[PDB]
Amino acid sequence: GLSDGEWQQVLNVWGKVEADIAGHGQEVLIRLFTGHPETLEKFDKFKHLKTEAEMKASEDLKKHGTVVLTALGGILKKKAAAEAELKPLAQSHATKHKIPIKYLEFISDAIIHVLHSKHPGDFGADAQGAMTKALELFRNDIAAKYKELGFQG
Amino acid sequence: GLSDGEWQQVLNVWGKVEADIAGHGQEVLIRLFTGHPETLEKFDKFKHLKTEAEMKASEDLKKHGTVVLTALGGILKKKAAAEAELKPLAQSHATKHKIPIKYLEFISDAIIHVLHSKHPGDFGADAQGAMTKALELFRNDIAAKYKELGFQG
Ligand code: HEM
Ligand code: HEM
Repeated sequence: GLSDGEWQQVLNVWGKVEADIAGHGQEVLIRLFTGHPETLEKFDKFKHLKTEAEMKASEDLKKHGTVVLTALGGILKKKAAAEAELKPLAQSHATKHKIPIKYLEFISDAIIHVLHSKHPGDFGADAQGAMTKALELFRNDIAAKYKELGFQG
Repeated sequence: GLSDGEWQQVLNVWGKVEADIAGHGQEVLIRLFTGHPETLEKFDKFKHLKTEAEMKASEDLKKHGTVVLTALGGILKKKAAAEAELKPLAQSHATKHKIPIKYLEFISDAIIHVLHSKHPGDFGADAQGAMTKALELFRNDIAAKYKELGFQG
């Protein structure tokens, strides 16, 4: 995992990418296609390009580079936000409170029960299965962070 | 993980929790502490709480329930958002474009390369390391989705 400052670093440098996304996207695809020409075969629009000069002149390749870095930007920003919610919890519950994963399971079961009890009409089998999985993913994500922090169980 | 359908069911029920969060939080903690007294032992600040009546009368247990469910809501909402960005990309790159993980490694290195070339003074070792790690997590996250989809990346 990344630390808090490392995630902010990622976001800061993506700010610079977005300030000139056309140029960044061009240079990234050109670096890819020249360093690793076998990757060009995947692109039915680009594979005919042979030289870096041709790649720089391609309007299609510039557009795609922007598509790619836009999508990656969103992925990174939303991953960082998710980790910003999870990390503080993992940190306190591993280091100060010392809460085993099993106990997170117990509270998960309690949540599921209270939901089913209070909202039987809106928390049928499909919903209940979805929440079960969501809380399991949450526990697995916390467990991994625990391990990094030197807290096992 | 979950589908977008399953994340929607999760987020929909969570709106009903938010509607009446204090009661939900109280009932979750009481269910937990009553089923699992060992969990109550972890709350040195709730050691005065011996019976259901006392738990129900506690200012601070009610406030804590709300803190817990508000934090979990944020974790779930931001996790769902992160997944909703990553899943479509994994899906197309697995099923349609058939992009090996190795090629995702190549573009990752290209990104790092271009960032260093364009921001030589700003993108030093520590920032490069942060970005290296974030792209590795991105690739691992894709890989996990590839497997769900039956694609060998
Ligand atoms: C950072 C990594 C990547 C991101 C964020 C990214 C993103 C995207 C996006 C947003 C699209 C358009 C929508 C879609 O089909 O999903 C796309 C299309 C595509 N991607 Fe990727 N991609 C990445 C890596 C790769 C790599 C390494 C390859 C091949 C070596 C590749 C091959 C393709 C192909 C062939 C298309 C369809 C292009 C077209 O016909 O217009 N992608 N990519
Ligand atoms: C869904 C699971 C959980 C969430 C979202 C959660 C959230 C929180 C939050 C937001 C705080 C306040 C800030 C902090 O210290 O990190 C907190 C404190 C705390 N939590 Fe949790 N928690 C969860 C599960 C548990 C479980 C299962 C236990 C114990 C068995 C536990 C024990 C504690 C303790 C002891 C504190 C400190 C209370 C104090 O003395 O003020 N947590 N938790």
